[PDB]
Amino acid sequence: IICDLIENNTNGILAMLDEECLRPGTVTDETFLEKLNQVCATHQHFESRMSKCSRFLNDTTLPHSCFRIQHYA
Amino acid sequence: DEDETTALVCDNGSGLVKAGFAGDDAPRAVFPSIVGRPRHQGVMVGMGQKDSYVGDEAQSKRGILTLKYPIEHGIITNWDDMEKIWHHTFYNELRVAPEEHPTLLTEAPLNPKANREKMTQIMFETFNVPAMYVAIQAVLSLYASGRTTGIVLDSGDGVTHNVPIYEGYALPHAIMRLDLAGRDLTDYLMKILTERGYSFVTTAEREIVRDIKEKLCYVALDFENEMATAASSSSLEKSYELPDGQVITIGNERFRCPETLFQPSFIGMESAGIHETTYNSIMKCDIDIRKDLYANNVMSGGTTMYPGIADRMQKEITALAPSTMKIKIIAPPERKYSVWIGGSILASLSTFQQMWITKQEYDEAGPSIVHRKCF
Amino acid sequence: DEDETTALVCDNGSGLVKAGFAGDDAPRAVFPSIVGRPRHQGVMVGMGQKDSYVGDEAQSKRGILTLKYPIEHGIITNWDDMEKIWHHTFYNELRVAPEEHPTLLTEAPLNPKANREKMTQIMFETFNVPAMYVAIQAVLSLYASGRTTGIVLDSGDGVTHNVPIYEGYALPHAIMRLDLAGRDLTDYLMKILTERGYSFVTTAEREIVRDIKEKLCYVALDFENEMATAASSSSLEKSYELPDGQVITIGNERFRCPETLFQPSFIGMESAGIHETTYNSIMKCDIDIRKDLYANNVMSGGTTMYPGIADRMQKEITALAPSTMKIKIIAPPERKYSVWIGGSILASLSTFQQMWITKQEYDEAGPSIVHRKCF
Amino acid sequence: DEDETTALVCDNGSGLVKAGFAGDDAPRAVFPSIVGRPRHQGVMVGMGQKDSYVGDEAQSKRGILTLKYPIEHGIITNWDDMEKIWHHTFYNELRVAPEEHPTLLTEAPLNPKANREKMTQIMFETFNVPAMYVAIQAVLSLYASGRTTGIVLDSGDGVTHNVPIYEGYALPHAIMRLDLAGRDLTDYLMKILTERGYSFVTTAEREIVRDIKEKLCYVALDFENEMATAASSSSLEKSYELPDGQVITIGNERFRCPETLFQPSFIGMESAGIHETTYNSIMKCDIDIRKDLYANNVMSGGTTMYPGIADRMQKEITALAPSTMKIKIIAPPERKYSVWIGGSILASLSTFQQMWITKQEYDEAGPSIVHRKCF
Ligand SMILES: Nc1ncnc2c1ncn2[C@@H]1O[C@H](COP(=O)(O)OP(=O)(O)O)[C@@H](O)[C@H]1O
Ligand SMILES: Nc1ncnc2c1ncn2[C@@H]1O[C@H](COP(=O)(O)OP(=O)(O)O)[C@@H](O)[C@H]1O
Ligand SMILES: Nc1ncnc2c1ncn2[C@@H]1O[C@H](COP(=O)(O)OP(=O)(O)O)[C@@H](O)[C@H]1O
Ligand SMILES: [Mg+2]
Ligand SMILES: [Mg+2]
Ligand SMILES: [Mg+2]
Repeated sequence: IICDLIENNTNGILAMLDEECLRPGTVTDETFLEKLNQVCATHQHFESRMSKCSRFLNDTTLPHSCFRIQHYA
Repeated sequence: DEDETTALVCDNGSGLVKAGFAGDDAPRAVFPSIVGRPRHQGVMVGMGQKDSYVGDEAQSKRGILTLKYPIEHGIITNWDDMEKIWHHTFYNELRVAPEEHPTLLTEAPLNPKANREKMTQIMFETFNVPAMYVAIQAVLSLYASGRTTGIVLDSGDGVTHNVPIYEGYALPHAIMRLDLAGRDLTDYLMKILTERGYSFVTTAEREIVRDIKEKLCYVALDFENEMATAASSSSLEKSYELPDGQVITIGNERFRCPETLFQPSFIGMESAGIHETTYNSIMKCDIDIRKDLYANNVMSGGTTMYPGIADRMQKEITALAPSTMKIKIIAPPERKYSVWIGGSILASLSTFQQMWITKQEYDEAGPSIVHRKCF
Repeated sequence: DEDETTALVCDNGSGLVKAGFAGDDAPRAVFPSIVGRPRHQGVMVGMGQKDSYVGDEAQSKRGILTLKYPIEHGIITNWDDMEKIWHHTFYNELRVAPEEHPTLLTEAPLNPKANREKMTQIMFETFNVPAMYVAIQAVLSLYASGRTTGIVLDSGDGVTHNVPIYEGYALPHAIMRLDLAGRDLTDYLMKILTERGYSFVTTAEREIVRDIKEKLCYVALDFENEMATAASSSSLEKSYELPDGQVITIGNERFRCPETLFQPSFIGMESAGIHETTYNSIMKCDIDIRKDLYANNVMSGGTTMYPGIADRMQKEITALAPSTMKIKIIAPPERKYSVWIGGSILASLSTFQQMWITKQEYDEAGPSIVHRKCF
Repeated sequence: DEDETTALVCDNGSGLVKAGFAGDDAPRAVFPSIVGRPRHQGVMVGMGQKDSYVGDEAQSKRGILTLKYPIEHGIITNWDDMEKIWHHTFYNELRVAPEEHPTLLTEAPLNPKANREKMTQIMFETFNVPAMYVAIQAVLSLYASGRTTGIVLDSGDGVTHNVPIYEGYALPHAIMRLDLAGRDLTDYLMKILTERGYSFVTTAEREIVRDIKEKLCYVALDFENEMATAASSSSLEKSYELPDGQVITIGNERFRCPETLFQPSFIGMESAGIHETTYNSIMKCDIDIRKDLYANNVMSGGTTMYPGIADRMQKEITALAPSTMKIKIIAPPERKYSVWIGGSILASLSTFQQMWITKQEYDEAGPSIVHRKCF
């Protein structure tokens, strides 16, 4: 499930960052993190504060301009 | 977040959400209360377009959005949109968790009951605040005024209201509420700019007309003398560069726009005007209060940031009041935030800390608990 | 064939078929969209003469052929000939099987419905592609432009069109389509070369005049100053060697040929011109968009490869636009392929891969599926 | 000329000049408000070619002219061309001297000030009329309606506007102006006919599309039911023979063309629609007026000559209005002239004869005299 979250050609994080390096316009780190908040919200193992389905919104231990991945460690 | 659990004050009055922590002299978050939704198709793939933009971001992207104020005349009309406004208020602008901070909401007097009840319901059930308190906005303006005796008007974006208070005691039979404020002056300015030849009808163009109102309008002292002065020559005619284009040149509209606030027959509203509802709010009090009201007439809120509204106000009330009375229009430059600032002073009081409406008693009694413990 | 199943981009706009694979910076197949058929008897026995020659081979053998463009003004008019163009595109130039590659077709905005419907029908039924997507050509030019905000014109061989886009959102009420492009400039150049004394009327000689247009024509900045300059002396007069013969010497026709693109009354077309349809396409947008359009005026397609068309474009639009606006004509040297290149960038997006129109749903819905899923 | 000095009524609204004498039930001169100028060289010597053709003659000779409407969205934009329209109105169509007849001009509400001022200047200074009066057009529609109580919309060629009137008293704070009318529906019909495959871009071809709109378009009651009905079969598909050529066959465009008048997002105009600006114009009135407005909803002007617009109008407003209200859409077959006809009734009143703006007081006060004596 974890590898898929990074590997997938249509919503994986490397595919989204490959797209962000490809797609035109204003490309920052903030817009990439907002894209990860858009296309990885309904994933179980993705964890960010500004995710749309977030149960880690009131988690004060998550700084903005960051995100968590639920690795095995 | 915050280093402390200091209480929040969220003044969301009718058209400009301003919020911050208690003990501050100024709100840390000031943004317009708009929700913009796109009305055109998204043709660029993978850009990062959202479903709806809130506040200042919707003010930036307003060329491709439609702008909806979720609160009109002090009454919240779109609760899901207002939930977006509050979510953007705590989590995006303040970047704080509302579960750790008490919140101080402001309403207008003589409001609907389901406004404060459902606002209490969304504060406790959706955002899970530990304690809340909804308070009348002009009373808070008298807190930042530094007085316990005076009659107050604030004139927000949707509602103006007089609250006379004597020696700390509210006079709720003499509270005046007039639903004539800055959004109505924006619409009337759209009408008279249409009269000159500039057609603004779009909600983004409505915000342009709001910026014209904020930057170029002023209150005349004698409306017929300034009216005949503008009819005489081009002395008071001032030009404004539109966003992304040409330059307009407006004349008498500078003082015909806020004169509606003194003469509500311009927008067709049968009422007495802001000076005569102030005077009638004084005369509906007891007699031995009245001079202390005249010496402490407080004009300390929103829309009344026009140039020359204190001179017009003192002229009209001094014309209405009897002689040998000292009429003093308290109009600080701390306006447009003093309703919030007195929210900070009220939240920072030690003896106020029993008057918060917490959990457990909201959870005992339900959303009518404000009608127990708020005024 | 191809080592991967990478999607194809086949820009077949109106007069020059250019196609390749996604992820490439340049199309692998560029050939003119002509179908030549012999008009003379074959007298040599057993040579290997064909029924019709397609593209570059028809451009070589044009002395004994008649040349028919199967697509005119962006509208396909000979579907069997266009089937020969596509068959030559996939099987001869690219040498690939279309059953394994998705294809990205380009059209012009405000096109006939049966164009995209029957083009979809030939893509799925004749060539059996797994997925297709027909997209508006100037939007693709804004993909290769690297911007999500700007107004675009491409000016192909049959159609020029302005598409203004703000923050990724299309403005389809402000899309301008002008049917004045390089083939009309070729015909007008045939007329004014007939004025000088060189009579070109054959379709092969029409291609010679097209080569004169590509090699010797340029856009004047002031048409009367360059006109009186050519009337003054032989300073700008330039000579061209014809295919297989004599040398011609052309003068003011160098700038009278593309000035028709700015003044369409030369070819008798009642319209506003390319600069004034650009300006009117800006003014039909919302107001707070407009400066971002002026700073991102994109001129990134076909016919606009003339020398000095960006200076004339910025001169005319800067003359039309109000002052204190920054008018920036984005005209890269990546033109004449950037509509394809943005086709490659759009096909190479990860989130685009759900927007392909596949089988099974074309097979569910029929050829109106593009009017569901294409813009 | 005229046997009497009976006052003229010249309704020149935005796209169709109709004029006549007072006391008539119908205007004696109806012609389109176009000015056509030749764009081609005159090669036949001594024929009798003019510099510009006006009105019906320009409608006949439109194949070799360019057609310019001198008035757009109710606002006059070419004053010399509009001077040709008025000169043709009095001297050619009516064949009368304007120095002997008072004239009753019509404008739209919420118009530019220099429109009525400069229109007054051309009426008194160029044509030398003895008296004039500029009046709001929907008020005149309520004169021919036979009522002193009702809300009116006319929908001309450039502007639709609601004027609610109760017991003879105007409600000018509740006047709605929407700049969406028949010329915009003509342009949108040009776009969707371009979608089907028929490319009309010429101003003469624009008049052909206007004739298609007048002859074949109708307002659907449920847009999705008629939309799926046209998607089902060829039941509602109707054919039209073009001027001087082939036969076109149009389908859903019959009801997609005027549905823009109810859904202005089709042409990209952010507004509420004609039914919701009617309802909002009712709700911006005082409360004890409102049922009398619902029982006297007057739809009595121009563009609203579509089949089935009264049923759609009563459906949408009855859906918006509360229950137990009688919604009555007054839509006579006297439409497209009733704004003129109420001009004749207003000019034929005895007590109106002091309200004319004459000479000598225009000559005393200048062109602001309308802002003294017109509404
Ligand atoms: N400098 C100014 N001059 C005139 N009007 C102003 C000025 N600044 C703001 N306004 C008007 O006052 C409104 C802000 O009122 P405010 O009291 O902030 O509303 P709220 O009750 O939501 O706090 C704005 O909508 C604007 O129309
Ligand atoms: N160097 C050039 N200068 C002038 N005109 C050119 C030049 N190159 C191409 N053209 C014209 O532009 C046309 C091709 O335009 P293009 O954008 O490639 O259209 P397509 O949509 O078919 O891809 C050519 O057929 C020719 O008329
Ligand atoms: N039968 C009809 N069906 C649909 N539209 C019509 C019809 N008759 C006229 N129109 C539209 O109404 C316009 C004329 O409106 P009118 O009120 O005469 O304009 P004006 O305000 O200039 O007098 C025409 O441009 C036409 O588009
Ligand atoms: Mg306030
Ligand atoms: Mg192309
Ligand atoms: Mg009219």
